[PDB]
Amino acid sequence: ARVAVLISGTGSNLQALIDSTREPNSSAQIDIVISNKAAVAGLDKAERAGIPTRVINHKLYKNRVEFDSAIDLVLEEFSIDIVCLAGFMRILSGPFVQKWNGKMLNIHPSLLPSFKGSNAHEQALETGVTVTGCTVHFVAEDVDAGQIILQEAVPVKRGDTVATLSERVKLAEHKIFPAALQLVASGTVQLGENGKICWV
Ligand SMILES: Nc1nc2sc(CCCCc3ccc(C(=O)N[C@@H](CCC(=O)O)C(=O)O)o3)cc2c(=O)[nH]1
Ligand SMILES: NCC(=O)N[C@@H]1O[C@H](COP(=O)([O-])[O-])[C@@H](O)[C@H]1O
Ligand code: NA
Repeated sequence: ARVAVLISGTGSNLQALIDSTREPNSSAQIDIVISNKAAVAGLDKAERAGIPTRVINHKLYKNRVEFDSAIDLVLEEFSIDIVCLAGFMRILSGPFVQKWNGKMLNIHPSLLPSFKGSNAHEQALETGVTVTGCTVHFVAEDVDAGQIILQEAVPVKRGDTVATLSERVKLAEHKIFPAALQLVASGTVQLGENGKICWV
């Protein structure tokens, strides 16, 4: 399976995905890395890995459709099979999500369905949970509500901040994102006919 990784910043999940997909038994290959923001560190990690990069500045498009369309163009250029959202912080338009239904994965730093949205760690700390975690799911049109592929629980420790909680959660993210990509790339897991996870 040919994989595009979309990023908005540091790219630690990108790097974990790079590492896993270079294992001999990997069913995924990362053929293109796309950032909506230049100068972000994830672009350096891709270039150190020999992976082509493209920056598509969402700020230069009238609307989301033209912007997504620009992304879709690059995906087609690289004959992409699978899209990984790895710290990509833009919401994608309906038609783009539909076109890639069952082919696009996102990592979210909570145990969905808890703490959807952009500040999961803040929400988890304000709520006072002692267990949080992270989720890889298929991207559906309903944000952070697509079908769940893998999750891993992570303890919240007393005194945790966004800084320390997200550091601990990311170690789990770097485990289940590569595992989830391999499940999809190998065809072991698909978005089933009925839209629920299908294990083959
Ligand atoms: N339809 C659909 N699209 C998508 S994209 C994705 C990948 C992860 C979603 C991240 C997210 C959560 C909330 C926001 C948000 O408010 N972002 C602002 C800009 C934020 C900034 O600048 O940092 C915007 O979108 O302008 O971002 C998952 C997903 C999905 O599950 N469904
Ligand atoms: N709503 C999506 C969201 O909160 N994404 C989160 O952004 C970080 C990106 O880190 P990275 O750039 O080092 O992979 C990750 O922690 C991921 O869970
Ligand atoms: Na999708």
